[PDB]
Amino acid sequence: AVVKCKPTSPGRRHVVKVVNPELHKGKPFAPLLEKNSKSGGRNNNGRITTRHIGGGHKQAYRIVDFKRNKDGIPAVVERLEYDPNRSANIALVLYKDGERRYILAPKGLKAGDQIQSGVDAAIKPGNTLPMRNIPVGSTVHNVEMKPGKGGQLARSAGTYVQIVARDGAYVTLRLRSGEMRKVEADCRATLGEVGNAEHMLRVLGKAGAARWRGVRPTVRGTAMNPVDHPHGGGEGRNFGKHPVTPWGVQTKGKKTRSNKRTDKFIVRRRS
Amino acid sequence: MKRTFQPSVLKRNRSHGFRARMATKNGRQVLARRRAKGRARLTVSK
Amino acid sequence: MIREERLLKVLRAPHVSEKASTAMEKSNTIVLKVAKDATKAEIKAAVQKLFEVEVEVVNTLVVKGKVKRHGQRIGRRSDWKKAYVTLKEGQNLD
RNA sequence: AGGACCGAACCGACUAAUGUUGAAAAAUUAGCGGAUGACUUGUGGCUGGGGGUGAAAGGCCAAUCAAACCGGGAGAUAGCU
RNA sequence: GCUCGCCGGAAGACCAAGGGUUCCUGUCCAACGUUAAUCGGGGCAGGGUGAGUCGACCCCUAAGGCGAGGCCGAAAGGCGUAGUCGAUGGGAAACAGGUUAAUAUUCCUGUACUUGGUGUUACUGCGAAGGGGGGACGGAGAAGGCUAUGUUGGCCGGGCGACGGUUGUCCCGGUUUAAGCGUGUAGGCUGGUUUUCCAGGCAAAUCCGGAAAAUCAAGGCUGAGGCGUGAUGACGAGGCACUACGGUGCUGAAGCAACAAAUGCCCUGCUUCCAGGAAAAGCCUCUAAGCAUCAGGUAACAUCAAAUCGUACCCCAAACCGACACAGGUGGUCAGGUAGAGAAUACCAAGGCGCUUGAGAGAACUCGGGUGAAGGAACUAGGCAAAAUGGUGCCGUAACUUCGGGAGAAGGCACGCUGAUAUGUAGGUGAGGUCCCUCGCGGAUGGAGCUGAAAUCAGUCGAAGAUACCAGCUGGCUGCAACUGUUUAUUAAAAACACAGCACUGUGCAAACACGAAAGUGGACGUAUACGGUGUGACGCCUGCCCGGUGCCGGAAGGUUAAUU
Ligand SMILES: [Mg+2]
Ligand SMILES: [Mg+2]
Ligand SMILES: [Mg+2]
Ligand SMILES: [Mg+2]
Ligand SMILES: [Mg+2]
Ligand SMILES: [Mg+2]
Ligand SMILES: [Mg+2]
Ligand SMILES: [Mg+2]
Ligand SMILES: [Mg+2]
Ligand SMILES: [Mg+2]
Ligand SMILES: [Mg+2]
Ligand SMILES: [Mg+2]
Ligand SMILES: [Mg+2]
Ligand SMILES: [Mg+2]
Ligand SMILES: [Mg+2]
Ligand SMILES: [Mg+2]
Ligand SMILES: [Mg+2]
Ligand SMILES: [Mg+2]
Ligand SMILES: [Mg+2]
Ligand SMILES: [Mg+2]
Ligand SMILES: [Mg+2]
Ligand SMILES: [Mg+2]
Ligand SMILES: [Mg+2]
Ligand SMILES: [Mg+2]
Ligand SMILES: [Mg+2]
Ligand SMILES: [Mg+2]
Ligand SMILES: [Mg+2]
Ligand SMILES: [Mg+2]
Ligand SMILES: [Mg+2]
Ligand SMILES: [Mg+2]
Ligand SMILES: [Mg+2]
Ligand SMILES: [Mg+2]
Ligand SMILES: [Mg+2]
Ligand SMILES: [Mg+2]
Ligand SMILES: [Mg+2]
Ligand SMILES: [Mg+2]
Ligand SMILES: [Mg+2]
Ligand SMILES: [Mg+2]
Ligand SMILES: [Mg+2]
Ligand SMILES: [Mg+2]
Ligand SMILES: [Mg+2]
Ligand SMILES: [Mg+2]
Ligand SMILES: [Mg+2]
Ligand SMILES: [Mg+2]
Ligand SMILES: [Mg+2]
Ligand SMILES: [Mg+2]
Ligand SMILES: [Mg+2]
Ligand SMILES: [Mg+2]
Ligand SMILES: [Mg+2]
Ligand SMILES: [Mg+2]
Ligand SMILES: [Mg+2]
Ligand SMILES: [Mg+2]
Ligand SMILES: [Mg+2]
Ligand SMILES: [Mg+2]
Ligand SMILES: [Mg+2]
Ligand SMILES: [Mg+2]
Ligand SMILES: [Mg+2]
Ligand SMILES: [Mg+2]
Ligand SMILES: [Mg+2]
Ligand SMILES: [Mg+2]
Ligand SMILES: [Mg+2]
Ligand SMILES: [Mg+2]
Ligand SMILES: [Mg+2]
Ligand SMILES: [Mg+2]
Ligand SMILES: [Mg+2]
Ligand SMILES: [Mg+2]
Ligand SMILES: [Mg+2]
Ligand SMILES: [Mg+2]
Ligand SMILES: [Mg+2]
Repeated sequence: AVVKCKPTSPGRRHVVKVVNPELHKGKPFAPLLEKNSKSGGRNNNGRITTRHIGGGHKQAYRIVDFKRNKDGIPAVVERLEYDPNRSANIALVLYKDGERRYILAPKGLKAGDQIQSGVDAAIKPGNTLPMRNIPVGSTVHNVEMKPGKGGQLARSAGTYVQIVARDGAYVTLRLRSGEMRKVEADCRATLGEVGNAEHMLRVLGKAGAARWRGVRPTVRGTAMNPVDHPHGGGEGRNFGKHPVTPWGVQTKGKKTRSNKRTDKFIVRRRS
Repeated sequence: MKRTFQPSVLKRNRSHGFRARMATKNGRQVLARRRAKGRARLTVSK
Repeated sequence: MIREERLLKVLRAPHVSEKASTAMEKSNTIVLKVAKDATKAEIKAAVQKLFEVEVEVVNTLVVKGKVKRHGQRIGRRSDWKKAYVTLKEGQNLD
């Protein structure tokens, strides 16, 4: 649930927590963990390639299963867990054969729930099956774009995709953006919405919170000198130019999709 | 006042020492130049 | 097994000094100048063969050379290895 | 509980007088701000010059910065002194 | 040498880094030392650094570096796989005393430990580049148990006072002892043991994981400290022999108890929070290829082994970074007493220093301080600077408010010492005795002794009792920025930047975008509740009209329009 924190200090006043009690209070499943060091938004050349990334808390990498290939073995959900690497919550499941995996926790899922991957599997939340097997009109998440690859669409805290149509070897998805997109019908998909839907109701409430999430501050181009950004300079507050990136490209409105290889799959762009 | 030079031997060696110089082409060139000049101490190496 | 030839080369001199004398008298320990490359075992071997005397143990150390000035010109003395060699109880050395 | 409060260490640098061929090429003494954090600090690492880095002052990049230093083109050119 | 003064969370002690002989001894005083110098971190000579257990090396890895092939690139070269390097992190082992002019966990004395071989007898499934476990981990908070350490008493040794008193409830000193081995406690974690099966752990697995079934409620792991031993020893106040006045040799009493007590240890624990908290080896275990009655494994016992390099000295400084013997800078560890909340402050201990020019004088003026009649901001751009306020407890406290605040609002009262309450209370601690007992570091009862606030009443001294040091000035109206933060190293700390929040806009994943002739990398092991860019800047009430201009978005009928032909 969302919880507005009492204003016992400024910087706590405007804080709203999203507190789920059903998460595992404990150390995560250590076999599925692995190291994940921070970039600082800097590439192999050592240059900053993406501004405003830096610091934040140490995090392990939970190895989430997005491919979801244990066909026919029924799994049972052991627990829901906090993943620092994503807006969703993950769920530690236990297959009948003794293997454990992390998956994206879907909306209704909780400890004890049984889930299943495969063509044969029951059309119920958390179950995973090819989109030719999934009924049209259903909400799905963790959608593969290429068969066998692993789920790429609808992974974020409260997302889901609608299967609007199945026309032969393809199905048309209504993506969360509003883009309608053709996808091969043999591509896999998990039933239902992804879990942590009140994630968006959280409000950080202070500068420090942002920092804790590894986000360094962002300086406004207009606050700079002309040598630094296109918006810089001016005595007092001036801004007599069309908005643009730090590299001079228009920012308010100018479209930047150039991919002519996948234009065929996009049925309708978002609006 | 913390002045600019704050010595550290390992750091010095890694930065400027013989092996570092050797490692790259420009470093090698520098060494060669030094040799030509007649430098007694070819590198920072003690 | 150290070579005879090697052994002969190892041991450079006896070291005369107050401390050395004291060591000799009290602790039955002789203070030698040895080759800088000479390991402890080798030194011991040399002692046993060349002085005919049982060795309890050898402690070594490296003495660093002093920097001196002969007139205007600066110059460093050589480093050299000192060895305290402790002889077994009752071993009297000439 | 807290980018909560008072306050030493620690980090800073608002006022003052002193110094200004200094004790010091930015310090002093007296007060002053922060002091569980967007904190501070050791060791090592990475980013290189129209390049880096910048909670943005054209700041900082070895007492050097509206384009570092070293060497070279080079005895640049100087209707000027 | 005797006084005096200063530091004492340091101006003391021990290290790292850095330096590199500055250490110690003798000797010399030209230069160096802001003066003299017999002295010196100066000159010259000699001496000095001892390790299986400390550190490096070594084994393991992090960020990152290099990188066979490889991919990419006019050349140079870039990126990167296998790998291999890389500590600031993980990995076996030593303590006490004694000694040098100068080293010591390194020498000596005592008492220990480790992991390797080799050989043994005893046994008999061993075996990895692989599987599993483990190592292995955050912040804050709270205690409880402890010790370091200190205080008092007892004990032991010495003392009987340069001036009134001082054979006592008097004075001074000491009262120390390790690792190791054994015990396995306060306490923490977990249900164990056996059997059967199984699409999992790249193959196999007797291991792990998962299913069942049986049976027993104690099983195991962890763990400070204490106690015992170690120790008939060592050390020991000071006494006693020699004396090159440096010291050397002999000798040696007591060596207990209580209370207080860490920020250290149990604790890598527990509780809790969200921001969700390295890796790999050593270590344990499982098997595969294999070998097969051999090796290898564990078992004690014997023996051999542990090389190499560092070890002086300075290390908040006269030895390092600052040109200087420079008011500067410099990470870690140690942390006594009285007062105190305290690592603040004051005075002291241990220990270390008086800052390498002195001597006079006692003008103006300058610096740093003290006090000041009457007035009290009249000063001045401005109360700048000074002055003042300043503690604990209790009473009391407005507007306004986002209901948290405002607030330590404001303002007041009490405060010492003595006695009594109470030859020391409330509390804390807790010995004998007595009882129980699955027997121990056990449980009950018991209260000796020890420690010990706070209050009330009564008296009492002073001008003054938070007496020194230490230690808020307060209130009223108002601009700006919500707030904590950041910034021009060295004339600007702000109203500037940032900020949570808001909006627009791009981006469907080989994402947009960015760094790269490219390969590739970041974005992100993220996927539209996400990421980028732009503006605005908490919260509240809001955010009007204009698309002609310039941009952007969409359109494509016509006009115009490149290479090409
Ligand atoms: Mg951003
Ligand atoms: Mg923003
Ligand atoms: Mg901004
Ligand atoms: Mg500006
Ligand atoms: Mg421009
Ligand atoms: Mg203007
Ligand atoms: Mg205008
Ligand atoms: Mg040695
Ligand atoms: Mg605070
Ligand atoms: Mg404060
Ligand atoms: Mg600053
Ligand atoms: Mg000051
Ligand atoms: Mg340039
Ligand atoms: Mg400007
Ligand atoms: Mg500079
Ligand atoms: Mg230029
Ligand atoms: Mg020319
Ligand atoms: Mg010229
Ligand atoms: Mg004093
Ligand atoms: Mg010298
Ligand atoms: Mg000396
Ligand atoms: Mg001398
Ligand atoms: Mg002189
Ligand atoms: Mg003279
Ligand atoms: Mg000298
Ligand atoms: Mg020895
Ligand atoms: Mg060791
Ligand atoms: Mg690497
Ligand atoms: Mg490479
Ligand atoms: Mg190659
Ligand atoms: Mg290695
Ligand atoms: Mg290390
Ligand atoms: Mg180590
Ligand atoms: Mg010494
Ligand atoms: Mg393993
Ligand atoms: Mg913690
Ligand atoms: Mg004690
Ligand atoms: Mg003790
Ligand atoms: Mg008297
Ligand atoms: Mg008298
Ligand atoms: Mg006494
Ligand atoms: Mg013991
Ligand atoms: Mg030493
Ligand atoms: Mg000191
Ligand atoms: Mg001086
Ligand atoms: Mg100094
Ligand atoms: Mg104290
Ligand atoms: Mg003090
Ligand atoms: Mg002086
Ligand atoms: Mg005067
Ligand atoms: Mg005054
Ligand atoms: Mg007056
Ligand atoms: Mg008077
Ligand atoms: Mg008056
Ligand atoms: Mg006037
Ligand atoms: Mg006036
Ligand atoms: Mg003032
Ligand atoms: Mg004052
Ligand atoms: Mg006004
Ligand atoms: Mg502000
Ligand atoms: Mg800063
Ligand atoms: Mg400034
Ligand atoms: Mg200033
Ligand atoms: Mg990519
Ligand atoms: Mg603004
Ligand atoms: Mg408007
Ligand atoms: Mg328009
Ligand atoms: Mg129009
Ligand atoms: Mg157009």
